[PDB]
Parts: sequence; C-alpha cells; structure tokens
Amino acid sequence: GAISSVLNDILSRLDPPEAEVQIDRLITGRLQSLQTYVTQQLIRAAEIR
Amino acid sequence: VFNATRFASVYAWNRKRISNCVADYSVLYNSASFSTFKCYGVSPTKLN
Repeated sequence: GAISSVLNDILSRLDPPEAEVQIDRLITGRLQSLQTYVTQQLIRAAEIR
Repeated sequence: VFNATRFASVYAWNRKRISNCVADYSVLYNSASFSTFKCYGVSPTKLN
C-alpha cells in the first residue's frame, strides 16, 4: 500500500509525519508477512515432531 | 522560468526542461519572495 517498497525512498521524499502514514502500511504489511512465516514454521515444526 | 518577465498562459503554459545543470534550491526557499512554496513529491528542505 505504500508509494514505494524502499524505506530510504519514502524517508527522503515524504515528510516525517507523512512517511509514518506510509511506513504504517509497510510495517503493517510486513508484520502480517512475518507472522504468517512464523505461524507456518510452528505448524511445519509440529509435523516434523 | 521563475524570473521571466511574462509567463505563458495557463490555457497553454510554457514547459521548460531542466537537465544537466546545478540546481540550488536554497536561494529560492530561504529568501522571501514568492508567497506560496510547497512540495508534494518531496520535502522542501531535502530538495538539495
């Protein structure tokens, strides 16, 4: 949802307050992707056990 | 562009391409001349 997928690009363009709005979509999107990976590892770990 | 005597019309406006040069944006931002200065794409202090 952010304008760009690079942190340095949004930080050097949008203002700190505006970048936080875009950074929120970056972190929120990455958190859902990070938790999805950890959730799959816990499920895959159970099958290995 | 900025200091030109007479700009073109808003109906048909003059588009000037600026490439291969040194852009100093501090003279325009710091000095008080123009009333409205705002940057939508980037920050006004990071222009340089």
